[PDB]
Amino acid sequence: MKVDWLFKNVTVIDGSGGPQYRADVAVKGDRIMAIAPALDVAAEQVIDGQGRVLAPGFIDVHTHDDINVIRMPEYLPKLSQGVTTVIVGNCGISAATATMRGEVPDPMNLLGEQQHFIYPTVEAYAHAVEAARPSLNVGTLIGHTALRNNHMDDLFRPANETEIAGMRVQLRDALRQGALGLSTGLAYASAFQSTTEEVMALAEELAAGKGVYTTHLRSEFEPILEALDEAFRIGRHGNVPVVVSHHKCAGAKNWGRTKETLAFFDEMRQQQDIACDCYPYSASSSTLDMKQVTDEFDIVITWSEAQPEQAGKTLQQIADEWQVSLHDAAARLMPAGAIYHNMDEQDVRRVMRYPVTMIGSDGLPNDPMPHPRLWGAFPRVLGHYSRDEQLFPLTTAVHKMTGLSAARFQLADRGLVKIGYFADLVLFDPQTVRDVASFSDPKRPADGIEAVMVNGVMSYGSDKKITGRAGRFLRRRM
Ligand code: NI
Ligand code: NI
Repeated sequence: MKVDWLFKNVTVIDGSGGPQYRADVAVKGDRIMAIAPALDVAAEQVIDGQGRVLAPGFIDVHTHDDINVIRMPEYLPKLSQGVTTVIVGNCGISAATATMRGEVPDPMNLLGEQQHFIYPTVEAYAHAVEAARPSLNVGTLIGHTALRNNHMDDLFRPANETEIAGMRVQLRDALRQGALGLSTGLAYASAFQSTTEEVMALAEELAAGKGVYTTHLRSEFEPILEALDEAFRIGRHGNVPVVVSHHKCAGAKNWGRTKETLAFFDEMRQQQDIACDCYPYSASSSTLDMKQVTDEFDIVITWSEAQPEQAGKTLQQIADEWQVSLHDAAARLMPAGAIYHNMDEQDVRRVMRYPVTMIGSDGLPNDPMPHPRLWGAFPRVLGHYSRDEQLFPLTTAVHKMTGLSAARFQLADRGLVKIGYFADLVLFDPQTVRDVASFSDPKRPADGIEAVMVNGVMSYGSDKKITGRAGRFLRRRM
C-alpha cells in the first residue's frame, strides 16, 4: 500500500507529444501506479519536483552497445543523459545470433573482438544481459551482415537461394525470441554485393508486425534518393515498417539536399509506414580516410598514433605547419581519428523538425576520444535545440526520444508516463538541461538531469553517480 516513490508538483510531459500539465506521479514496484493533480499518499521516498519536468525514460534507438552493456553494466554515458533503454544491433552488425568461424568482418569489429561474440541465439544474449545486471534496458535488432557471415563462405558475393533460405529461418527464430527487427548496413563491403532481392526475403519475416526494418542506406551521398527508393521498395515488398538510420546528407555537394529527401519521404509516407532517426550534430567522427580527405570542410584530428603531437588541430593547420599537401599530411598522420564537419547545420535541423524523426545518439563507446554524442545527444535536443534555439516545443522534443520511439519498435508499456506503464522516468530541469560534452572534452556528464529511474529503481542522481542496476532485456510486443 505504501508507494515507493512520489513525484510531487512536476510538469508531466508524458512523451505522447500532447500538452503538458502539472500533477503528482506515484510509483509502486516497477509500474507507474497513480497520476493525479495531487496524491495524498504515504511514500517510502518523496521528491518535490516543482519547476521540473517528469518525462519517460529516454530511448536511444540507434546504439552499438551490443557488447558494452554487458562488460560495463553501469553505462554512465547514456544514463547521465537520461537514457533508460538502448536499441542495439544497428547498421547490419549485431552480437545476437552472431557466430564467428573465421575473422571478424567489417564493421562488426566496432562491437568487439572475436572473443566476445558468444551469443548464437537471442535467448543466449538475453540471459547474458540479465546476468550482467545493467543499469538500463536493452533491446536488440538482428544484423543482416551478421546473418550473412553465419551462412556464407565469403561476404563479397550475391547470396544463393540456399544461403538466403537459411537466413530467413534464423531471423524467424530471433524474432520469436524477442528481436525487434532487422538492421542493414549496405554501404559496407560485407553487404554491398547483396541484391535488393536478398534483403526482401529477410524483410518478409517482419510482416504482420513482427519487427521493423532499420537501414543504413547503401549510399548517404549522391545516390541517396536511389538508396531511399530501394529502402522503401523492400518495405513495400513485405509490407513492413522502414526506419532510415542516421539520415544525413553527407558531402559538401549534397548540402541542402534534405529538402529533396524529406520531400521523397512525404510522397512515400502516403503509401507505406516510414520513419528515421538522427543525432543532433553536423559533424561526423571516424578514422582518417584518404578518400575522405578534402578541403571543403574542417577535418579535426582527435588522435593520431603516428604523430600524437598534432592533436586537436584541423588537417589544414597540420598541412600548413609541415608545408605539405593535405593528402600527404594525412598519409603521415595515419592511422588516425578525425572529426568530419561534412554536414550542414540546416540539413540537421530539417531532419530533426521532421515529424517521424527519432533521436539516436549513435555513440561509439570503445572509440578512443569519442564523438560528444555519446554523452550529450539527448540533452542537446532538450536544451540547445528545444529551449535555446526553439526548434520545437519541449513536448515534441521529449516525444521524439520516448513515445514515438517506443511505439515504432513496439516496446511494451514503455516510452510514456501513464498508468500501468513501466516506471522508466527521468526528472530534469528544463531551464538548465544542456549537453556539456564538447569535441575537445567529450566524456563529460550532462547538466540538468536530476533523477533517472529504471523499472522503479532510482538509478542515477544529480551527484553523477549510478545507484541502481535494474536494467532488463526487452522483447518485442507480442
Ligand atoms: Ni550506420
Ligand atoms: Ni550505427
